[PDB]
Amino acid sequence: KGNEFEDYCLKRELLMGIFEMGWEKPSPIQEESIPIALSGRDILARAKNGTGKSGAYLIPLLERLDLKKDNIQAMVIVPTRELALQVSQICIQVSKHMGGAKVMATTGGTNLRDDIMRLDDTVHVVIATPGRILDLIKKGVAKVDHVQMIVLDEADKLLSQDFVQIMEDIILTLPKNRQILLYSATFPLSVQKFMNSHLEKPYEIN
Ligand SMILES: [Zn+2]
Repeated sequence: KGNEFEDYCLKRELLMGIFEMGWEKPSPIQEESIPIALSGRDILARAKNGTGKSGAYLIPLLERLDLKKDNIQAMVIVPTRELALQVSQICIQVSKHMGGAKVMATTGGTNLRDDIMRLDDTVHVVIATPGRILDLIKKGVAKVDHVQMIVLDEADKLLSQDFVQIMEDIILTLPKNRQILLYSATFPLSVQKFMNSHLEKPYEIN
């Protein structure tokens, strides 16, 4: 076994959401990564650009949430507002039966003012573009002292010269031992460096 969703120790309410996406059986990326991410181990995974592997990290991300705590517990970083919305919609659909999971997308698109206000209400999962979330963190609006997991989706684009420093600053505000799941089409030096610096005994997937 190990190629079926119910073989991964997932909440029944979460399984319902998964299947309602049309995901009957786990893809190879979800099969290899879900059990490992669930165990808490850092991951570096090769995957094509797009929302293809969204489920691979959204499922363990959602499974780990404790909806009894109203603090932001997970973060997903993406390079564009477009991907942020696609991933957020999927996340909202998959967690629809979990009983109150709150997702929030915040990027250069949505005006800052409204997002500040929105962060006054409970938010469990923040999906965002580099600059916007760093801004919200520095302003003290996005409290991330409970972030237990952070995902870098398209790490090569997020670690380009224009964002690398912003990513570095983000990581610095999170709890020291936060779980890091990294997904990227390519593994340039910039990704290798960031990985050596912050990931702990990461499980790799080519
Ligand atoms: Zn339903």
